This record gives sequence, C-alpha cells and structure tokens, in this order.
Amino acid sequence: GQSSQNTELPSGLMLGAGSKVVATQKVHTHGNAQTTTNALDMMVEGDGFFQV
Amino acid sequence: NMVAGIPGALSNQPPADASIPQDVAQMKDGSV
Amino acid sequence: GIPGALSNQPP
Amino acid sequence: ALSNQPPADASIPQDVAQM
Amino acid sequence: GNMVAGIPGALSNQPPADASIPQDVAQMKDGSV
Amino acid sequence: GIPGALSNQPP
Amino acid sequence: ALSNQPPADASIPQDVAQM
Amino acid sequence: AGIPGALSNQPPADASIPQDVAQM
Amino acid sequence: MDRALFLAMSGAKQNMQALQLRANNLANVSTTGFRADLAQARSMQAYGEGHPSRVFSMTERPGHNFAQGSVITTGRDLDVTIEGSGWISVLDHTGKEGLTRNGNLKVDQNGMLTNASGHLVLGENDAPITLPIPLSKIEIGRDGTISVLPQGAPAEEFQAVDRIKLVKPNDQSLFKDTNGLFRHKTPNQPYEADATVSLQTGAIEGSNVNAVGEMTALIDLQRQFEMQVKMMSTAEEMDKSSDSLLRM
Amino acid sequence: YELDYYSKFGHTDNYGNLDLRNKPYTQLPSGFVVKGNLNISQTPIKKLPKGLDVGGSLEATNSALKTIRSGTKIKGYANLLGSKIESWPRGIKLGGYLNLTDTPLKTLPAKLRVKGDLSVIRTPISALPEGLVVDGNLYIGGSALQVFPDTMTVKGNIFLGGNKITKWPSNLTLGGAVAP
Repeated sequence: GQSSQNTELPSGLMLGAGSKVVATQKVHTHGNAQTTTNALDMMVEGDGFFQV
Repeated sequence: NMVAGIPGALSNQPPADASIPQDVAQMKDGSV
Repeated sequence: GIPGALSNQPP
Repeated sequence: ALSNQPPADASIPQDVAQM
Repeated sequence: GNMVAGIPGALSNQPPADASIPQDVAQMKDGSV
Repeated sequence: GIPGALSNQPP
Repeated sequence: ALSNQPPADASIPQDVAQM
Repeated sequence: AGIPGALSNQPPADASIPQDVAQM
Repeated sequence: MDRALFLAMSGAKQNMQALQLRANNLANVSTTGFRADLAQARSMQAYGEGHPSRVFSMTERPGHNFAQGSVITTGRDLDVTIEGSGWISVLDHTGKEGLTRNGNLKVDQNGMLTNASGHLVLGENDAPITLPIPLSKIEIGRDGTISVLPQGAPAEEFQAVDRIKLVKPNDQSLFKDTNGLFRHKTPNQPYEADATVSLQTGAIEGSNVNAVGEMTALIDLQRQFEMQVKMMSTAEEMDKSSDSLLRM
Repeated sequence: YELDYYSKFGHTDNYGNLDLRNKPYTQLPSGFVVKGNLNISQTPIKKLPKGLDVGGSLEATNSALKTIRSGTKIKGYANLLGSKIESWPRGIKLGGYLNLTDTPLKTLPAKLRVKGDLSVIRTPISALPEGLVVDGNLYIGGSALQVFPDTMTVKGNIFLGGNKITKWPSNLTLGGAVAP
C-alpha cells in the first residue's frame, strides 16, 4: 500500500473505488406562509421549533 | 549459484508493475 | 527458503 | 522420495480451528 | 481384507463440506472394513 | 458388502 | 551465435534517464 | 549493407555510437 | 512459447486498468468539487541484446482536469464555490493539510466550520475556523470573509470573524492523494493564501467530468483490448502448429 | 518548396521531435529551434539554416545534407551517416558524438573536441587536425588516414580497422587500447 512519490508515472498510478452518498443534508430554508382561516394553526417566522 | 523466480505472467512484466515480491526478484540474479 | 514462502500446514 | 510411512490425507476444513 | 474404498472421480474430490458421499462409504477411506 | 449398496433385482 | 559470458538481462525502465 | 533506417535496441546514451545496427 | 503472448497480455492488462480509471470518472459525475482524472499509456521498450521488437505499454495518470466544475445555485448561505482557479485549504482526519474544491460547508454544534467530507476548514491563522455558537445570520463575503450576526443582536451589528484560507498554486504541481485531497508534489511545501481567489456564496461547484469524453474513450479501449486478446490466441495457435517439429 | 510553421507542426511528436523522413523539404527557416531530436534523413536538404538550434540529436542518415553553418547548437549527438557533407565547420557546439561514416568529408576543424565517439570510417580524409581530442572511441577503419598529427588525445579505444598508421603522435595519452 505504499503511496506518493512519482504519481505521474506507471509506478505511482492510483485507482479510485467509485462514489457514494455521504450525507442527506436537510436544507432548513424558511418557507412561504399560508394564510388560513383556522384559528388553531400557528407559524414561526424566523428560527424556532414547536415543542410536542 | 542458483537462479530462480516466479515464471509466466508476473515475471513477463515491466518492473514498474510491482507484482513480483521484492525478495523473489533478488533471487533472479544469483544466489549461493 | 524462498524468503516468505507459504507453508502447507494448518497455520 | 520413497518413504516407509504412508502419507497422511490432506484436509480441507471450513475453519482451521475445528481441525 | 484391509481395503480402501470410496466413490471415485468428482464426488470424492469435492471438499468434505459438500456432503455428497454417504458417511458409511466415506469412512472406508482410512483402511477400515 | 457395501452398507448402501444397490440391488440388481426388482425391489 | 555463442559467447563465453552470459548475456545481460533486458531493461524496461519507466524513465530512461534513471538507469 | 541494406535498410538505411534500422533502429538500435541499446538505451540512448548520446555519447557512444550504437554498434548493434549495421552502422555502415 | 513465444513472448508475444505476454507482450499482448501486458497490454490487455493495462487497458482494463485504464477502463477502471474511466469508470471512476463516470461514477463521480454527481460528486461535488470532483476533478476528473486523465488516463494515458506510456511506451517502454525492453532495451538489451537483440532486435528492438518488444515494447511494453503501461497506463499511468498524467494529471487531472482542473477546469471549472458545474456551478449549482442552491440559495443556501453556507454553500461556496471558487470562481475560476483556486482551492480551499482543509485538514483531514489525520491532520495533514490539503486543498479541496468542495464547498458544501456546514456548522457543527460547537461552531467549527467543516465541509461535506468532514475536513475542517482552515482560517486566517492557518487554524480551523471556530465561529461563536449562538449565531443569527451567516453571510459569507465574496473574498472569503465570514461575517456573522450574534444571536439577539441588531441587524446593524454585522462583524467579520474570519477569512477562509484560499490557495491558488500551480495546478501542475498538485497531485491527488489517497483521499481526494490535492497536495504539493514537493513535500513540506507551505500553502500560501491568495488574495485573488473569490468565493461565490450560495452556489455549489459540481464535477468537471465530460460524460461523452469518457464514453468515446471506452469504445476505443474495448477495441484495442479485443485486438490484443486475438494476438494471444494467434500466438497460441502458432506454437501448437510448431509442436510437430519433435515428432520424428 | 520549404517548411512552414503549419507544416512543421505536422511532423512533431508529443515531446517535440521533428521527423522529416522522406519528406520533400529543401530548406529550413533561419533561427530554427527544435524542442527535441531532429531527423532529416533521406531529405533533399543540402544546407542547414544559420542559427539552427536542436534540443535533442540531429539525424541525417543517408540524406543529401552537404553544408552545416557555424553557430549551430546541438544538445544530443550528430549522426550524418551516408550524407554528402564534405567539411565540418568550426565552432559547432556538439553535446554528443559525431558519426561521419561513409561521407565525402575531407577536412576537419583544428583542435576539434568530440564529447563522445568519432567516426571517419571509409572517408576520403587524408589527415586528422592537430590537437584533436576525443572522449570516446575513435574508428578510422577503411579510411585514407595513414599519418596521425604530432599531438592527439583519445580517452577510449583506437580502432585502425585495416588502415596502416606509420607516424604515431609524439604526445599521446590513451585511456584504452589500440586495435588494428
């Protein structure tokens, strides 16, 4: 498993192993507001999470 | 002296392709 | 004696 | 290489521990 | 009557984990019977 | 004979 | 033809400058 | 002689005239 | 038998290795900040006594494609892409510093700025950037300056806390290491920050792999591979026919 | 006709070696620079341009080359086998050997230095220049040479090849052996 040295020569040729998905990142961008007539539904503008 | 090594595909390669173990390649010169 | 030869006996 | 004692049978186990 | 026995050919030359030879026949390989 | 030997006669 | 000394081996370098 | 553009199997040295080929 | 059997085998073996390098390129088309790998073959002759008829070929990596990757506009504040040439200096798990072009940054529970690969992002003092834990709005600058708003502070209290270390060395002096990070070929070469590298915040740089370029190279490795394996069979055929010189 | 910039590009390899074998070019532009080796074998070229620069070795085997002008820089060796060169100019910076076998060469520059081997095999040359220095092997086989100058220097072997030498140099230090 010796590495480095002359990487632009046949001696130091390096081969990859493919690709993978490392993380499924949640994009917490603030969404648009829906105006409803129900008086029991609420919204947070800006940072914040409701607690249940 | 005795001369030896791996025959066939591995030896019939350029030295850059390090298929042959280092000590076995030494035997390919001479030994006693 | 080939340095580092495999053996033929259970490890 | 003529010996006087019959050669032992080769063993091909799944695990060398249980051999 | 100290003989050696077994199924010749492909069946015996598989490793023992295949379990293709009957155990009774496979045990006549060490000189038994 | 062989314990698992097969017979050449009808069963 | 024949000779009184062994022929040299073959050089297969990845860079002729280093031989 | 024969062919005029034959090669040389000796490694390049740039100092010794290759005698492998029929240099005549 | 004849040595042309192994001379062609040594060529067919390298074509498979070249095929593996192209396979890694196409697997990394969706990867972020991926620099394509070039594949080339070197002709090496067996110098010695005899006619110069045997020449081996080995596949080797001559370099990488450093062209700008595809930029993906995502609207995310912590997404940065290098405008033109330039690198981001990060340290891997072991600690050795290296260059990266993946600007899929994130902030951990302690404020340390990392990327998608987990490498820590270097700062102005050649140290990992550690931002205050209670942030309110991160707004990266074009030059790499990170201006953050402390939590609960008025919108007019915007202050800079760090500047991402951007390095633009000669691309031909860089080699990809065993983990995708580009480092200097010469050991112990300091990575000096550049004042010309710019960061387009809100966008992500994709891969630069040309899919058709790999596909059209594949169809030629296959044909070259098939020609050499025919040579192996015809060298086998010649030896079998010449086996009738010892019949007597 | 003559080689142009675009025609030059179509005879150059990856590392910069110009290949003009059998090509119908008659003259090269002055101040010509070659990145690597130069090959003008079998060419109708009768003259090399002034200010010629070769980053490698000059190959002119079995060519029509006749005149090389002074000031030419050659990093590698010079191979003028079978060409039509009649004289060697003074002041050529040669980084390698000089092979002049089977050429109509008649005169050589005084106190010429060959950093490699020298060949005058089967050449009509009558006498070697005074103060000649050769760092390699000297082959004079089949030539018309029969008298060596008063002082010469050969750091390798000297091969007579068949010609008879009668007057040997008074001051000669040889690193090798003399072969007939």
